[PDB]
Amino acid sequence: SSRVIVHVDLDCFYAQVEMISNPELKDKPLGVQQKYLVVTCNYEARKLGVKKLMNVRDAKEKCPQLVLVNGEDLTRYREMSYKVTELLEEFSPVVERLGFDENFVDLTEMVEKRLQQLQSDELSAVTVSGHVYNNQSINLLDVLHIRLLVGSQIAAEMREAMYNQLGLTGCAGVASNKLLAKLVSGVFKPNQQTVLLPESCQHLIHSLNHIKEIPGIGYKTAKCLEALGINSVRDLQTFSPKILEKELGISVAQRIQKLSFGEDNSPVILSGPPQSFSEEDSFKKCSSEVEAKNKIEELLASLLNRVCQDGRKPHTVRLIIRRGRESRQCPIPSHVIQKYDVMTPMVDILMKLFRNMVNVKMPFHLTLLSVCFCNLK
DNA sequence: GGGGTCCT
DNA sequence: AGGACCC
Ligand SMILES: Nc1ccn([C@H]2C[C@H](O)[C@@H](COP(=O)(O)OP(=O)(O)OP(=O)(O)O)O2)c(=O)n1
Ligand SMILES: [Mg+2]
Ligand SMILES: [Mg+2]
Ligand SMILES: [Mg+2]
Repeated sequence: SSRVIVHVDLDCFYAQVEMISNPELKDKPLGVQQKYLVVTCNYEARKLGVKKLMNVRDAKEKCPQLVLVNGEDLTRYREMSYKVTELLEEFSPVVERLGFDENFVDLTEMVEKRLQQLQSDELSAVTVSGHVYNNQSINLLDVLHIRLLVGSQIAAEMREAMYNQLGLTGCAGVASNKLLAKLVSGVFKPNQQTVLLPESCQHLIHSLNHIKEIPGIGYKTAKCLEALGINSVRDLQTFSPKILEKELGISVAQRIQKLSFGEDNSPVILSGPPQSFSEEDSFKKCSSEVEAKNKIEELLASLLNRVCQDGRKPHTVRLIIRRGRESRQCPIPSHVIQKYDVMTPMVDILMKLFRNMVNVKMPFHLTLLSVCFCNLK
């Protein structure tokens, strides 16, 4: 059966939140700073040369009058992240999150109802909100076109609600699966929406240049295909299956080629509460158990705060180390789930993990350490 | 780089 | 426990 999915994408997320936080930035070109970088920035400041994920030095050299705020505390950001998700769940319960500023909702059932309450008379009255991709002419006699136009209206409603109620602007993409919804949502930015009719499905996939532009084909898989002389969507569309299956495995091969055609049958998953929490830290060198201890203490500190709130409790903790990652994990003892000291017993366990994984007696060098709580009940 | 999902 | 993807 034919679905109707909507993808929602918040214009420069962290950027938006900062302004909404300190109005005294609305007028001013702005970049959120993570360490030495500018990971996002408002559109006002995009005009002056700035680009996502750019070096802060080059930044000001590109825009002397560039404000800077710190988005190394992702705390303000995820409150909004979930306010957005909750706002949308009120529409349809099934809402899939992707990162902090992206949402998928399945509108198929909500659309059928709107129509199953639409007098056969006013059927021609149905119209579109936002852009129709490739300016493709509407065909109202084609039920599929009808179910998608409604789709656009709900999206327009959702985008207005986000704005009126949360003050956030965003883009929307309405198509027949998550893949196309995602791709069509960025055709018109910022703060605008685009819908995709099926007859223009092939135009959209071919508009893509590098093969790694399709959601799902990431770093590894690209280099795999780039090696095979596969660079375009048509290259991939036309490549031999069997050779791909041999080279990528039947699981991947089958899926990612379907993707080259714009076929995606994966469902909108309900995300609900966060399955896990974590804090990260990378760096040039770390050759001591003791300073590992210091880091491991900090991270532990930061986590205990969210892990605190939430509600439900974590029943497993893990340790991750980059020297290519590797991890260890074990249940947290029953008496530990109890909040009045909790630190020292934790670092004790963590160190135990950090020692069976590493040979301390000998020299060692990590560029990254993480701590993760999960298995929440 | 710095969170989080899922497949296996 | 590790590997891939997403942002
Ligand atoms: N590898 C990455 C990718 C992005 N981000 C951060 C910066 C963004 O604020 C947020 C989501 O990235 P997006 O691709 O969604 O960018 P925006 O929605 O912020 O920008 P745009 O206005 O161009 O859509 O996550 C990050 O830290 N690490
Ligand atoms: Mg995005
Ligand atoms: Mg966006
Ligand atoms: Mg990709």
